[PDB]
Amino acid sequence: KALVEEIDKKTYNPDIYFTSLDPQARRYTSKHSFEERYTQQEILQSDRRFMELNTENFSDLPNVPTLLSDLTGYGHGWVLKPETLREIQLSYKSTKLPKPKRKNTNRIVALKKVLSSKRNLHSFLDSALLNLMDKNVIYHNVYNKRYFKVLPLITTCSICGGYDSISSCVNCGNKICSVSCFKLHNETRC
Amino acid sequence: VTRTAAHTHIKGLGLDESGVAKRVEGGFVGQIEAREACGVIVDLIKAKKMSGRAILLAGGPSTGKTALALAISQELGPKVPFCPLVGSELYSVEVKKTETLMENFRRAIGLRIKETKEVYEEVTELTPEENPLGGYGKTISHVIVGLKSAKGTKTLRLDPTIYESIQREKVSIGDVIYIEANTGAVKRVGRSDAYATEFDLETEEYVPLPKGEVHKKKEIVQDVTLHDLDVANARPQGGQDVISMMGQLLKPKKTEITEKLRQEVNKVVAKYIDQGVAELIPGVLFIDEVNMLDIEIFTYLNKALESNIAPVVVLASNRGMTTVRGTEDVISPHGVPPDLIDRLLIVRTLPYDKDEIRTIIERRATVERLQVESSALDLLATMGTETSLRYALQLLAPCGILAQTSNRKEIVVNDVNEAKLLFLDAKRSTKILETSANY
Amino acid sequence: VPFTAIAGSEIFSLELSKTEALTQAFRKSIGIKIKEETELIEGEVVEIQIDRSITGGHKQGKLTIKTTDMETIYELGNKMIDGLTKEKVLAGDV
Ligand SMILES: Nc1ncnc2c1ncn2[C@@H]1O[C@H](COP(=O)(O)OP(=O)(O)O)[C@@H](O)[C@H]1O
Ligand SMILES: [Zn+2]
Ligand SMILES: [Zn+2]
Repeated sequence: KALVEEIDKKTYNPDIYFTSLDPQARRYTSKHSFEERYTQQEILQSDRRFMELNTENFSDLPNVPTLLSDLTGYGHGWVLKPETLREIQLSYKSTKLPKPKRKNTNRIVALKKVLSSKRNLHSFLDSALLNLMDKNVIYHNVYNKRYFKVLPLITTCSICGGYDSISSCVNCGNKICSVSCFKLHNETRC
Repeated sequence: VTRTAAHTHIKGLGLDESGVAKRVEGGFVGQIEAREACGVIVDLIKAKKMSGRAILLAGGPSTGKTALALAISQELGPKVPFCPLVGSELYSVEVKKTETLMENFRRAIGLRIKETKEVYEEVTELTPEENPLGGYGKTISHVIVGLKSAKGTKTLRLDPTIYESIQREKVSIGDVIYIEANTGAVKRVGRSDAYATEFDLETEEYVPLPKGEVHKKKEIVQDVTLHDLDVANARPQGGQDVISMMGQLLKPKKTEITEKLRQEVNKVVAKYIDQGVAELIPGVLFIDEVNMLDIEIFTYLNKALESNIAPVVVLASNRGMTTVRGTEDVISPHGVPPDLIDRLLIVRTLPYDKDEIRTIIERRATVERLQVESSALDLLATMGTETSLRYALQLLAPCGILAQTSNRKEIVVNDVNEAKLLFLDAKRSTKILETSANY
Repeated sequence: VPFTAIAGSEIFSLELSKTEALTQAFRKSIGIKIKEETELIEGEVVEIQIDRSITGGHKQGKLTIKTTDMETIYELGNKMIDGLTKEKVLAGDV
């Protein structure tokens, strides 16, 4: 540097340097697992968005409450329609052998009560056909314990797919590269 | 984007096993005797069987001594050492010229050494922790340090010196190193890409993640002469206090190499070659414009040729019955005293001929990627035969310039005569300077 | 195309020999241009915030570089804080 230059012991902290042209007239602030990185509201929002991603169209678009209740513990009213079920007795008219080969037992009745049971996984949770721990060893038997990242993150461009000349927005904090994308970022993303 | 300067038109002597030459090959035309002798000499050289051979050739300017030297240098390949330097470079300032001649002999002789080395490399995890067993405060001698790399992770602890090397590199947990275990120190690849992007900016390079398994092992083969070892040993390489920085900031000067250092380097190189580390090759020495040397060098070489390690040297004097520079009455052919010529033999490098010179000019046109007409080629060759080939050689390029400015790609008699008018030669200046009132 | 227009009288010197002087002249007569793909970050940096070295994020240093074309903020990687003020300057500097 400029040796023995002008300095009056004004700050000169190597990790503190705050200046501006005074449009706000303020100063600096003072006074590998995702489960230990961020809180739960945003991960819940991401899970809700992913469960919407499960929904394919108008058939499952309003099915989000059922999926949420499953996870947290004429379009969707079950596959029972007479235009589907009661008609199928003639849809196999090519050839079939539909015959009664069965005695009369409670299994035979369960063939029909469970047939159009109007029963879901939610009802399974609300029913005693399976015990309490079965749903736990169905749910918890899948999720991991602590391994959440062992290779780094990518942070791709939100709208385009650029890799260089990247930059974030002032207050939205969303990844982007092209300043052209900023024109719609400050309108629909920020 | 090319530059050819009186050469790059030569690529070899063009011989065979039976000593048969080729009339037009390798940029050489003619000189059957010279090519045969050069082939025999280079065949003797390739065997590494001898040391201190010498030869003098009698060749006038433009006869082809430098061309032969370059061809012979290329015969042995790039790896065989060579150092043909001007005869006026001996008279140095900071070191006595006989010491310089010894230094050049030391440089000329070659060698090939090798070494196998291992190295480890980001950092997976880190667990630091021996006993004083007495009145000492503590004893830290082992720390488990992670080693990510790419193809597998193998963390390992070593001597604590590697740990202080880790602090010396100032590497974080997500920082890649390159630690050659031969010394236990650190060579820094840089930061890592995995624990990177902690900020939008970083002057320090992110550095690509190391590729391959961490326990890297390799072998290196390097051909290094002995004078580099001497100069490396002469000056310090490390240090931390004022002496090291002041010495490195100080400018070293050329000095005199002591013979005890010669004995030491011979001993260590013998020890290393006996282990199979290094293989031996001699050198080749050439000096042009030798007749300007003084009698003291011309008589010291009498005993210097008896050095048992001195490689093959080639001696080149162009003059005739001349006295050695600084001799009152020691007049000899080519300016080399008889007591020195009693240690080597004589070759005769002679000038060229008519078809030979015209083919030389045509080939120079080819290497200069210019088209030459028969009439202009014959005029250039003829006036070279009367006076000098170099005149035509130095007129070729400006004649091509004239042709380009005429928007043509050939030399016509007009271009060569225009260059002749605009550019004279020595002969036309032998009869024009006398009638000059102003000097 | 820089040149070397120097008379041959001053070839003699008390610091460079004749061979060294001639070699220096010859090597100076032939030049090389070098193209380096350097980068930039231009724009009005209206503020330079330097946050503490938090353990989770080693530098939360805000600095709002923005040109006439766009408005943007950036972040310092615990290395460039003194780069701005090697000589004592303020924010808003291109
Ligand atoms: N026999 C030859 N065949 C082809 N080119 C030659 C031959 N002899 C000399 N030359 C060319 O002449 C040019 C000048 O030669 P020069 O080095 O002056 O010879 P000398 O060393 O005998 O003075 C060289 O660039 C070389 O390419
Ligand atoms: Zn984009
Ligand atoms: Zn935004």
